[PDB]
Amino acid sequence: SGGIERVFTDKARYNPGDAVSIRVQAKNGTGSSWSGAARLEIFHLENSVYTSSQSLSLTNGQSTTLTFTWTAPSTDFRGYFVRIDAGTLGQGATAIDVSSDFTKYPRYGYISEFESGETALESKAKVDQLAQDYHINAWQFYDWMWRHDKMIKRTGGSIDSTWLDLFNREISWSTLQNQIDAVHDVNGKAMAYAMIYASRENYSPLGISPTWGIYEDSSHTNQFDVDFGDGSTYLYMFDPQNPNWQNYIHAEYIDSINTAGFDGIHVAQMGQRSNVYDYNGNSIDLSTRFSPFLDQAKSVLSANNPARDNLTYNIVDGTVNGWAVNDVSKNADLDFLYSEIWYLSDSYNQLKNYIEQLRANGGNKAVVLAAYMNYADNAGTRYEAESASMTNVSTNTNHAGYTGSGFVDQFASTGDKVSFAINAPEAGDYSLVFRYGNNTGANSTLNLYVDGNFVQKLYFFNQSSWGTWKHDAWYQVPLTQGAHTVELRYESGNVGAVNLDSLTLGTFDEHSVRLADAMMSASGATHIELGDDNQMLPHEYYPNRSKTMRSSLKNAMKDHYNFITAYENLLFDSDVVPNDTGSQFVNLTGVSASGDGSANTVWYINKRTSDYNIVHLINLLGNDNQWRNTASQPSFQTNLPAKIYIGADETISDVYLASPDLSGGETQELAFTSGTDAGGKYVSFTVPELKYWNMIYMLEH
Ligand SMILES: OC[C@H]1O[C@H](OC[C@H]2O[C@H](OC[C@H]3O[C@H](OC[C@H]4O[C@H](OC[C@H]5O[C@H](OC[C@H]6O[C@H](OC[C@H]7O[C@@H](O)[C@H](O)[C@@H](O)[C@@H]7O)[C@H](O)[C@@H](O)[C@@H]6O)[C@H](O)[C@@H](O)[C@@H]5O)[C@H](O)[C@@H](O)[C@@H]4O)[C@H](O)[C@@H](O)[C@@H]3O)[C@H](O)[C@@H](O)[C@@H]2O)[C@H](O)[C@@H](O)[C@@H]1O
Ligand SMILES: OC[C@H]1O[C@H](OC[C@H]2O[C@H](OC[C@H]3O[C@H](OC[C@H]4O[C@H](O)[C@H](O)[C@@H](O)[C@@H]4O)[C@H](O)[C@@H](O)[C@@H]3O)[C@H](O)[C@@H](O)[C@@H]2O)[C@H](O)[C@@H](O)[C@@H]1O
Ligand SMILES: [Ca+2]
Ligand code: NA
Repeated sequence: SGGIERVFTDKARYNPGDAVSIRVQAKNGTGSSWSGAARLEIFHLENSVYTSSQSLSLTNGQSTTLTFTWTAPSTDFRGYFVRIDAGTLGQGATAIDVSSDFTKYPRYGYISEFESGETALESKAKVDQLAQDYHINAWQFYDWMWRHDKMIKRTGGSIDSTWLDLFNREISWSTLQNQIDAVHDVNGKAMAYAMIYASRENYSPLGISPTWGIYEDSSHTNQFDVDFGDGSTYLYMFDPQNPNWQNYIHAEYIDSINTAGFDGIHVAQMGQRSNVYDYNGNSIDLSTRFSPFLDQAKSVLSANNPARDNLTYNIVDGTVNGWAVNDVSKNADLDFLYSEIWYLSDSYNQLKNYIEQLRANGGNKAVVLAAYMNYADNAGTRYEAESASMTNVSTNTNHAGYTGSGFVDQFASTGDKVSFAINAPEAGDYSLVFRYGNNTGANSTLNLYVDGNFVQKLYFFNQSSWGTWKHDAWYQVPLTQGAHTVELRYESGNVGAVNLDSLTLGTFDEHSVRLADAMMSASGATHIELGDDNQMLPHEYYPNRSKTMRSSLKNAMKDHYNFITAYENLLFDSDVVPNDTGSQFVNLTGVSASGDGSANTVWYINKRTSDYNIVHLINLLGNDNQWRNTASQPSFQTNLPAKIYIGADETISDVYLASPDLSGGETQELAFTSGTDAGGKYVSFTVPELKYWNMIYMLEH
């Protein structure tokens, strides 16, 4: 299908009645002149709702961009699938969301970089790329602010043109305003990251009072804090129910909306803290104190500007009945729910049950998860340090836990070097990740050279023994396709020493990422995972680029995001509920099945709306039951016979199967038969292909 290179729209979301411009980028590479038609067809679920055609002739090697126009139908909150057929030139797909309000079907991305060198054109391109490729309709702006308690830096009444954030990055006001403008141009919303309860160090000259603080004891001796490890930089924590702190920080939220032009506030927190006291020594349960803060915040935001009053709150460490889970999801006036998952919902099934709880508690508000894929894994192509070209250092095996046949030791003085000969299979960004040991008692440093040029000085953190390997020393660089040299040098001005195990081209595992996203969306949530210039999120610190997506995963993500936009009505509507009572059952011939996301099975998940019986098949054949870690390619299946049991209450008019894995998400209608036996009333068919994820939607009269 390689002639049709891109299919996309001008915006990420449309109001009913809007003109939608569908673009088709085509290039003739058949080796000789081509003449024919490009045929557009738009579907809402199983139903075709628009078709149109344009003739197309291209000389060998010739490219062009067609435009089809369409008016968004008048029914609000509907997703559409888009097919482009150009015959022998190939085909393509995209999707369209018609929604007056993104908080119904949020597709959340992020921006975390605000360099002054970034032009308005480049800011537009990075927003356009996410909007066009994935229909991202909201961006979380991460670490834009000057201080947590003084977000826009001013000299007198004048906004400073740049400022340094808490890690000393330079934030450009003009770059930030350009990005916000670009987001608004695609009908996106810009959400400002802000803490619920943080000031920075030395807060009293800003008129903030310790008497508004939360404390670790009843004598106001130690205020809860966050220690960034340099002996100066901290956050201090405050009581979200305190009316003075609310006054203070809600005014900063408002300033951010009105001055910077944000469309809402993404309210963050640090997560569970125990045995909390106010300044006067009253014992308080912090977990029930967010909801009153958030209700009040929503009130002043909505009063200030009903169009820029969006609000969510991070439920940190999400799990069924987790800390603050019930109080927030049930009582807080939020537009959608957001939760960062750590280690309390490690299996696919646990995480499914948590999403389900959030959906039920919130009255089927939208749910977005932050769930950093491959977080603990040194995923990617590995080059063993002991197999590299090393100067004035030699190999060893005398501390356990190394990969390969050993590691490089005593990397500790001027003239020492290790040079890796790597290959980039495609042009693009590469995360260069070093697994190392350092027990010198302080940070150690080395200079990084790529193809003979100095790129950065890198820091290698002190660990607690020499048998303690880490892989948090990394740097991302652009590489051309083919051979390169990556070199670490101990030069003048470097300090300490390291053991070096390996270099890895830090890469998100395509397989795990597809399974996790399928699981989440089939359960009823989306996933904040894409941001900046086509980065995927590796870590809670969003500017982290310790892993990169390769092209094969970028395509799978385009398909996935096309799929969750096109079928948003079947995945995320307030209609959509679990179909969990009745002993409902799926039988697959030749493969192990399971209803609870067991290892090495095809998982079925049962959902429904008033019109459809929906069955998701998620293919864990050949893989474990953990969602975050790396995975192998699933055992793909062909012509899989299936039979789905249904309440005798139900009669099924049609069987439809759509998958982001198959023909871009396009629905196929399947022939099926009904019957009855010992197991109850059933329907039966052949699934032609299961790779990662199939959604079966079956129409009921
Ligand atoms: O995402 C929140 C939180 O999630 C996980 O921890 C949850 C657990 O917390 C408690 O147990 C862990 C540990 O927590 C404390 O110390 C943590 C950490 O503190 C210092 O480093 C802080 C971070 O510094 C970098 O991040 C910079 C950003 O800091 C702030 O943002 C934090 C996050 O807010 C989230 O809401 C959001 O989703 C996320 O994107 C943000 O990154 C700030 O607002 C931003 O402006 C900054 O950019 C660094 O990159 C992070 O890794 C650090 O967390 C110290 O230097 C570091 O050494 C500490 O580990 C307690 O002090 C400690 O006692 C406790 O053991 C709680 O007990 C558990 O129940 C709960 O599950 C992550 O593991 C954690 O890292 C993260 O902050
Ligand atoms: O005590 C103050 C000094 O401590 C820090 O430097 C510590 C060492 O760093 C490098 O060596 C790294 C090396 O460390 C261990 O090796 C221990 C011994 O092993 C052999 O006996 C060897 O012959 C000796 O050199 C060494 O003492 C780990 O087991 C090994 O895997 C590591 O690679 C330097 O090369 C050493 O000279 C240091 O002792 C601190 O950074 C220094 O500034 C301080 O002087
Ligand atoms: Ca090794
Ligand atoms: Na897994």
